Amino acid sequence: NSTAELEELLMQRSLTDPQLQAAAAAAADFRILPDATVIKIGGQSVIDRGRAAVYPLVDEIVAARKNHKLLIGTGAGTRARHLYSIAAGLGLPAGVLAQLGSSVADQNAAMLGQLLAKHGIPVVGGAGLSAVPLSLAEVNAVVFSGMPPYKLWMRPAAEGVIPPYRTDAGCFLLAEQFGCKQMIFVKDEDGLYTANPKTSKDATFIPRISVDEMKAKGLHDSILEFPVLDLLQSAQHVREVQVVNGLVPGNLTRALAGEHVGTIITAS
Amino acid sequence: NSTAELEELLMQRSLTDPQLQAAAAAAADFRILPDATVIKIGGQSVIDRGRAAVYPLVDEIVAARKNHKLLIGTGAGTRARHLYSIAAGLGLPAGVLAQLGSSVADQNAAMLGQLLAKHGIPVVGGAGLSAVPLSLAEVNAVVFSGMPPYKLWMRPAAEGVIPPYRTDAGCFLLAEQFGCKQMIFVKDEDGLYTANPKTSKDATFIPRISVDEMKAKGLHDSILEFPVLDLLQSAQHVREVQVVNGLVPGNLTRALAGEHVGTIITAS
Amino acid sequence: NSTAELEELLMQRSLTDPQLQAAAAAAADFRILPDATVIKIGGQSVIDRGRAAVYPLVDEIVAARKNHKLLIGTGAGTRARHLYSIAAGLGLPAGVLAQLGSSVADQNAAMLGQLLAKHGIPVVGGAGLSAVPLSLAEVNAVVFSGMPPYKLWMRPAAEGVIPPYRTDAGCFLLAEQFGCKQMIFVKDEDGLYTANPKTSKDATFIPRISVDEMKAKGLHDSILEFPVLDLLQSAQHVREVQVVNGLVPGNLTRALAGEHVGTIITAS
Amino acid sequence: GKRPIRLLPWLQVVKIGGRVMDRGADAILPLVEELRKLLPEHRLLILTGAGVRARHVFSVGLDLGLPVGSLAPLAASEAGQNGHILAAMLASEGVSYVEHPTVADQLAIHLSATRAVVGSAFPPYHHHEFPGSRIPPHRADTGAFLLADAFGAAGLTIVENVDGIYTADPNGPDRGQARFLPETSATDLAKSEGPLPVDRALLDVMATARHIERVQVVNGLVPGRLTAALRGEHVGTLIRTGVRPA
Amino acid sequence: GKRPIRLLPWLQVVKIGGRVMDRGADAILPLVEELRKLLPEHRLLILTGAGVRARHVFSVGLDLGLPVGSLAPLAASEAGQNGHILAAMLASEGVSYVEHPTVADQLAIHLSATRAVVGSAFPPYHHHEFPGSRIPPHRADTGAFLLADAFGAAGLTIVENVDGIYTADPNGPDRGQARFLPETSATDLAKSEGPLPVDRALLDVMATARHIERVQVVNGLVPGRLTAALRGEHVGTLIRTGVRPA
Amino acid sequence: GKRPIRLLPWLQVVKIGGRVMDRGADAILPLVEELRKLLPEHRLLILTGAGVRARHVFSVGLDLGLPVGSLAPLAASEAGQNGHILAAMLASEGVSYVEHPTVADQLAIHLSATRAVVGSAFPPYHHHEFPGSRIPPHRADTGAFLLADAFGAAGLTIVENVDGIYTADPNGPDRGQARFLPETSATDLAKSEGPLPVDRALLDVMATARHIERVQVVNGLVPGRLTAALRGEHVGTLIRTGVRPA
Ligand SMILES: Nc1ncnc2c1ncn2[C@@H]1O[C@H](COP(=O)(O)OP(=O)(O)OP(=O)(O)O)[C@@H](O)[C@H]1O
Ligand SMILES: Nc1ncnc2c1ncn2[C@@H]1O[C@H](COP(=O)(O)OP(=O)(O)OP(=O)(O)O)[C@@H](O)[C@H]1O
Ligand SMILES: Nc1ncnc2c1ncn2[C@@H]1O[C@H](COP(=O)(O)OP(=O)(O)OP(=O)(O)O)[C@@H](O)[C@H]1O
Ligand SMILES: [Mg+2]
Ligand SMILES: [Mg+2]
Ligand SMILES: [Mg+2]
Ligand SMILES: [W+6]
Ligand SMILES: [W+6]
Ligand SMILES: [W+6]
Ligand SMILES: [W+6]
Ligand SMILES: [W+6]
Ligand SMILES: [W+6]
Ligand SMILES: [W+6]
Ligand SMILES: [W+6]
Ligand SMILES: [W+6]
Ligand SMILES: [W+6]
Ligand SMILES: [W+6]
Ligand SMILES: [W+6]
Ligand SMILES: [W+6]
Ligand SMILES: [W+6]
Ligand SMILES: [W+6]
Ligand SMILES: [W+6]
Ligand SMILES: [W+6]
Ligand SMILES: [W+6]
Ligand SMILES: [W+6]
Ligand SMILES: [W+6]
Ligand SMILES: [W+6]
Ligand SMILES: [W+6]
Ligand SMILES: [W+6]
Ligand SMILES: [W+6]
Ligand SMILES: [W+6]
Ligand SMILES: [W+6]
Ligand SMILES: [W+6]
Ligand SMILES: [W+6]
Ligand SMILES: [W+6]
Ligand SMILES: [W+6]
Ligand SMILES: [W+6]
Ligand SMILES: [W+6]
Ligand SMILES: [W+6]
Ligand SMILES: [W+6]
Ligand SMILES: [W+6]
Ligand SMILES: [W+6]
Ligand SMILES: [W+6]
Ligand SMILES: [W+6]
Ligand SMILES: [W+6]
Ligand SMILES: [W+6]
Ligand SMILES: [W+6]
Ligand SMILES: [W+6]
Ligand SMILES: [W+6]
Ligand SMILES: [W+6]
Ligand SMILES: [W+6]
Ligand SMILES: [W+6]
Ligand SMILES: [W+6]
Ligand SMILES: [W+6]
Ligand SMILES: [W+6]
Ligand SMILES: [W+6]
Ligand SMILES: [W+6]
Ligand SMILES: [W+6]
Ligand SMILES: [W+6]
Ligand SMILES: [W+6]
Ligand SMILES: [W+6]
Ligand SMILES: [W+6]
Ligand SMILES: [W+6]
Ligand SMILES: [W+6]
Ligand SMILES: [W+6]
Ligand SMILES: [W+6]
Ligand SMILES: [W+6]
Ligand SMILES: [W+6]
Ligand SMILES: [W+6]
Ligand SMILES: [W+6]
Repeated sequence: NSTAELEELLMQRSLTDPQLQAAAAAAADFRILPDATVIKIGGQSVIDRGRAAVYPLVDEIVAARKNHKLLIGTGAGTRARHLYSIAAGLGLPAGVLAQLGSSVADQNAAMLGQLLAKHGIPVVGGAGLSAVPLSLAEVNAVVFSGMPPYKLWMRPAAEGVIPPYRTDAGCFLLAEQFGCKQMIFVKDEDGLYTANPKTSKDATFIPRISVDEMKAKGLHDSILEFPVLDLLQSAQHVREVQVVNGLVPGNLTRALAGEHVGTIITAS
Repeated sequence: NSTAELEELLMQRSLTDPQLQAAAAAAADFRILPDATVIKIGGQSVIDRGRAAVYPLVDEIVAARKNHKLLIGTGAGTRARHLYSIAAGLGLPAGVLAQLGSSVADQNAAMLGQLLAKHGIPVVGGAGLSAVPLSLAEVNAVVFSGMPPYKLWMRPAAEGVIPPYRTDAGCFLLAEQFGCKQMIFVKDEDGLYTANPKTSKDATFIPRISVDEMKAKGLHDSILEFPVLDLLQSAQHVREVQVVNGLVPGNLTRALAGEHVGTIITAS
Repeated sequence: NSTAELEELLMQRSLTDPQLQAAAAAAADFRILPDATVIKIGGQSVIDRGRAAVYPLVDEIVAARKNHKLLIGTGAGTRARHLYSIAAGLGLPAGVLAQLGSSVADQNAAMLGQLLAKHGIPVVGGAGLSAVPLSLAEVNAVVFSGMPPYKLWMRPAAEGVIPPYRTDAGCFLLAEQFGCKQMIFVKDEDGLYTANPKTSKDATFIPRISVDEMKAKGLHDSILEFPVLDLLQSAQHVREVQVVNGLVPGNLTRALAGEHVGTIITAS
Repeated sequence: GKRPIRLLPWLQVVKIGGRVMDRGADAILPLVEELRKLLPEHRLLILTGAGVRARHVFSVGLDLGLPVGSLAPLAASEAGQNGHILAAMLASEGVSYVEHPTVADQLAIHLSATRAVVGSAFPPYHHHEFPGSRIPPHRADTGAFLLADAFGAAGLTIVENVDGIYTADPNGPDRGQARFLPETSATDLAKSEGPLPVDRALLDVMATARHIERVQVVNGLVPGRLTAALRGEHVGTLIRTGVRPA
Repeated sequence: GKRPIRLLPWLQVVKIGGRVMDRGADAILPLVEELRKLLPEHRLLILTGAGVRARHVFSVGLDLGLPVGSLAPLAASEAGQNGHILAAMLASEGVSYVEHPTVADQLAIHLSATRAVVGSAFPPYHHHEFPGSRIPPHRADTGAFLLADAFGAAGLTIVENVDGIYTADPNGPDRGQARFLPETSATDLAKSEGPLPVDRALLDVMATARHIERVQVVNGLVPGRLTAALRGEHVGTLIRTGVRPA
Repeated sequence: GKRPIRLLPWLQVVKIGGRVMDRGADAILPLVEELRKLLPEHRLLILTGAGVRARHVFSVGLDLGLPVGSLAPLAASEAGQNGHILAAMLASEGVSYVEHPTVADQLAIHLSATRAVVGSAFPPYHHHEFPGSRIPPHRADTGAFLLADAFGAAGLTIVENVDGIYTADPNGPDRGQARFLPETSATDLAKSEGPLPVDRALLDVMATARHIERVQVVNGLVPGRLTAALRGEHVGTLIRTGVRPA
């Protein structure tokens, strides 16, 4: 499977050729930011709730960046749902809705960034990445908007025009692409339950589960919805994710310290 | 005046409704960069004078950033006056002149930035702000162009087409928006006088005065012109400003150290 | 030759006036980044060769930035040659080819940047410069794409449509403009020879030579081609350059330490 | 009155209230059909307001303590989103959304290429918004007027979810005593206290205006009002800016 | 089927394979002459693929160990370069290359200004490319289809260096047994293993498509095929997407 | 001579000296009226120079010791400002200022949308300006010529505040002995020492030119000269570039 055999296939076959695909799969695997953790701060679940939810998490981020390199992505939330309702009602396609949702995740990132600015932590947009801030002990964190950049080229869902890949997917794909060590979704429930804990006074807490098990149990608790769960199964670098309740004081700090708060969802 | 009452008004009234306005006024007040000082380096008064004025101030900035976080905005000066003369003579409106002046403040910021580059201090343009440079001890300063971004949407003055909000206003509004602790305008006179000290061999120096007193004394010494003085009276965070002579060795350093050089102009 | 005489000439003569030209030549000479070294990482000679060439140089850059401030530009290479062949065959002019080559140098910079990201070293694009990263001990280096920005305004060569000013010229001009202390071109031969060492089993190694001597010896070994050699003769700040073999372990490290590896080419 | 020249004297500027857009398809589809029919008649800059989502972002931002300069671009983004939605509906007629720098510098070429373009009505004040109120004062009515007047446009029509200006909020607590004002002046409005369907800052920029003599506020929920207003027919509230002709 | 509206129902989208461009003047000049003659007949978005230089950048990137999200924008750049080359050849007809944001937001005004524009066929997935293969899956065929279908275009024609789809690579080891497929469905293709002249991801996005019912793959090395395909004539391989009419 | 193709063979490029703009309304208004009348006759790229404000920024920059690469973008900005002023005056005719990337990549579509566009004559050399002189050598005449020739334009006319080239500065110390040159060649100019009303670098780029055979320098302070020059009438100084026809 040398460079030479791969280079020959790359020159002489379609990229769709199973032989070329197999040869490429044998390439070395460089992790771009292996010591970073990607965290998603929920839009509807956290930022839309204002100071009571956001201030403690800002304190956590500030404390945490002393020991942990963080890429902090934002969700979109209620304003995106509003935009999606208006646009879907007009018959607009998923690619148009996708651009609308990006704007809301960007507003949320701007708000979070303004609370973090005096701590040195920037909002970044091209390379979410941002190599300089991530490398400084004084900094060691950056904020980015969580929507993927697909815009008009968003893949539609099988049914309906709501973009399937939203901010959970965007943050997950960044963690995966940069080869980050950990992916933590910060929302407003303790983790995954056997049912939606807001609409059921009976759901059972699940500390750990695989994507296959979630599908087999026919789980509909969409604390993380399926498109990101399918991405997780295909991932090269990030093979599990953790979902934690950002509303609980210190939960983020504890998850970064290796405590098994919330739900760990594994690819297999 | 809870979140709930404010949120109800926000949903159900026009933003012009006096009740909503009053409820919003009771919101918490976060300062984004409370430990920074905004300084304006004069265009006509300093940068247009070249090395003799600019080099000592560069040395001051470099020394000062050891103890003080600085946002350094630039004035526009003679080239903007030239552009304004040509454009006003053509009958162009204030919104067109406003874009012209921005270019000159940007040239000045580029020149100042090039003198500061080897000291680590960047020129910044989006978030003047710039969270990373401001947070590093090695850096602790940034340079930005002082013109406000209003462009074609510049509010005209009551008479004439010269944009009323120029680089003093732009720097002041940045200090105000970021909740900075101090605003220092660095020009070419020791401060405010009872008359223009260039066209009167008799003016009396004023160490401290309020905007109301300047208006009541019918002050025409426009070391700071009225549009920025009116902004000062409306400001939430920066309620006084200091005007100092950048041509005097160490004056900036001394003002940053709390020395009462120049003129302090208070909102009330 | 005072400010005053220069300012008078600047106002009253064409910029082409020999008197104004002479007065401007007497201006002070500020070096923007005098303690930086500009290095060009070869496109065809290094990056196109993949891991075996690039990984050791990444290790060198990481080690070196501990003691040396570096601006690291990238070459373009085989993909640009391909683009130039297609476009030249269509009768496109040098200005169109110039934009094509820029894209390839940018791809190479992106690849190199991704290998350097975890070390804090960014890819930069406007001010190659980048004042903040260059000033931090944790950073002290940046990567930039080596093509000059001339695009459609590229000066054509005397014959043919291949842009004459490519990534060696772009990196050289950055070193010259910023007043850098050293310019090192990192390619795939030990330096300059009396003949092309790939097509001659007899070439003699030249440790040091002037541009005039290269022309007088009628040197065709275009490890550095003539357009950059002519720029070197006109340069104010960088009056010699060093060409080293990046394929030799540690050669870059040694050149940065003042070792006379490779070939030093002087302006005079 | 030695006033500045008109840059685009043939331009009609139409501001569409964000609360009209917030009504969704039921309001937007008839409005799009009316705009379609207007394209051959006028050269239009259509500028959208922000509406309810800006209220939500204000509620969150104010709860986080953010200053007025932080809230301004956050509301502006909502007006942009509405402009993108509207332009999508008119794409097949050749209409696209254009961003602020394009509106500021390249509108003439864009209106040469096509009959209408859509943009945001909010002005790019952003972190340089003026202090005083915790609510950004230079909003969509104000931005649309600033542009219309800077360009020396043939008109600015403000398309709202109400017939025009009343003596009180006709959807408010004092709805019972709200009387319709067919005509008013900016100066008369500026000296009344109470809510309006237009920004208070619009009255201030009307005072320094150089060209636009009247702005009509009309109900875009009634088909045909925007058409009539663009022909100068009196179908909502006329606001006299106090500019007089040269 | 309650499907989304068509944004640009009158648009014809033409994807030009990067390996066609890689043939240089011998292929490109006849193609440019054919495109010139098409400008008065259709409103065209011409989108270019990447071709061999993307293979080279993949060879280097994979040798450096870079992940699929790193490789995606690097291949996209090559498609952009091809678009710049093609647009240069059509500049005298008023055609320019437009970047992704312009294609996404401002295509309608650009196609009002001029008869065709050129852009990149690769979609802006970039570092958010999906994981699984070390080769970016959402390439030029896929991006062009996503756009064509999102716009509700009148068609998408894929212009290749082969007659259409065969049962094996007609330039490959099994070239001898390659039989031409005049017509196929995306679902039939998706359940075959083996190379295709189109991205596999194109079949996946065809499955969720809302408007485009058929895509024809034609040989752009044969003058007149692109013209015929744009009139609906069957001159290469028709791929049925599985969309049915409303 | 196997030369590159002409990209925009129908384009007329007009460079307006920054010192013409510096004369203000008295010069600019007649020039705008002449340009207005030219719009239906030609497809124009109008490029503005920098003029006196660039001298001022050079005086400050040189006093601060800044290198030639620092001074280049600072002078370019002044040419941009002049372009914005000129385009504003022509906005009602559909003319806008376009930035360098747009001129480089999208001029064809912009000239499809409208009859003329304005841009900066300075080339984007900026910090990569060549060393040697402390004054940026690639200025507005040079940039306008580079573009005109790269495009293979039908012409480049340089509009100055003097009749053309004299044997000495006709506004200078040796004004008395300045004789008018109705016609000259770039090579004859390049081997003379002394000031010119055009950049010396223009002569160098004329030497490597592929298409433009002559450039006329004319007095834009005399109404009708620009019109005549664009029809090929000899009304100022013709400079032969040394390009010969194929
Ligand atoms: N005096 C008044 N006359 C008419 N309407 C009033 C008055 N005072 C308050 N309003 C309210 O103003 C509402 C319009 O709300 P508002 O002007 O904020 O929306 P909009 O213009 O659509 O939003 P945006 O400014 O974001 O475009 C009307 O529906 C009405 O309830
Ligand atoms: N089943 C098949 N039928 C037809 N061609 C095939 C098939 N399988 C592989 N190919 C190969 O696909 C080639 C086209 O290569 P490919 O599709 O990568 O190029 P392209 O479409 O021009 O590139 P890009 O996707 O960058 O635009 C054909 O020349 C052929 O050799
Ligand atoms: N040999 C010459 N013939 C004619 N004019 C000359 C000559 N030498 C110097 N000049 C001067 O050149 C002046 C034109 O100045 P210059 O060319 O710098 O201005 P511009 O072209 O308007 O500026 P820019 O290059 O910024 O557009 C003329 O007014 C004249 O005084
Ligand atoms: Mg309103
Ligand atoms: Mg193909
Ligand atoms: Mg001249
Ligand atoms: W975004
Ligand atoms: W912001
Ligand atoms: W932001
Ligand atoms: W950044
Ligand atoms: W940045
Ligand atoms: W990015
Ligand atoms: W991204
Ligand atoms: W990135
Ligand atoms: W990036
Ligand atoms: W990214
Ligand atoms: W960055
Ligand atoms: W950075
Ligand atoms: W940063
Ligand atoms: W985002
Ligand atoms: W600016
Ligand atoms: W600059
Ligand atoms: W700059
Ligand atoms: W920055
Ligand atoms: W930056
Ligand atoms: W900003
Ligand atoms: W700003
Ligand atoms: W900012
Ligand atoms: W910003
Ligand atoms: W700012
Ligand atoms: W930044
Ligand atoms: W930063
Ligand atoms: W930084
Ligand atoms: W920075
Ligand atoms: W500025
Ligand atoms: W580039
Ligand atoms: W990249
Ligand atoms: W990059
Ligand atoms: W940067
Ligand atoms: W950046
Ligand atoms: W730059
Ligand atoms: W550069
Ligand atoms: W730079
Ligand atoms: W720069
Ligand atoms: W640079
Ligand atoms: W930067
Ligand atoms: W920086
Ligand atoms: W940086
Ligand atoms: W580059
Ligand atoms: W906006
Ligand atoms: W927007
Ligand atoms: W915008
Ligand atoms: W914008
Ligand atoms: W904006
Ligand atoms: W902002
Ligand atoms: W701002
Ligand atoms: W691209
Ligand atoms: W591109
Ligand atoms: W692109
Ligand atoms: W792009
Ligand atoms: W791109
Ligand atoms: W990217
Ligand atoms: W990306
Ligand atoms: W410019
Ligand atoms: W400019
Ligand atoms: W420009
Ligand atoms: W530009
Ligand atoms: W520029
Ligand atoms: W630059
Ligand atoms: W540059």
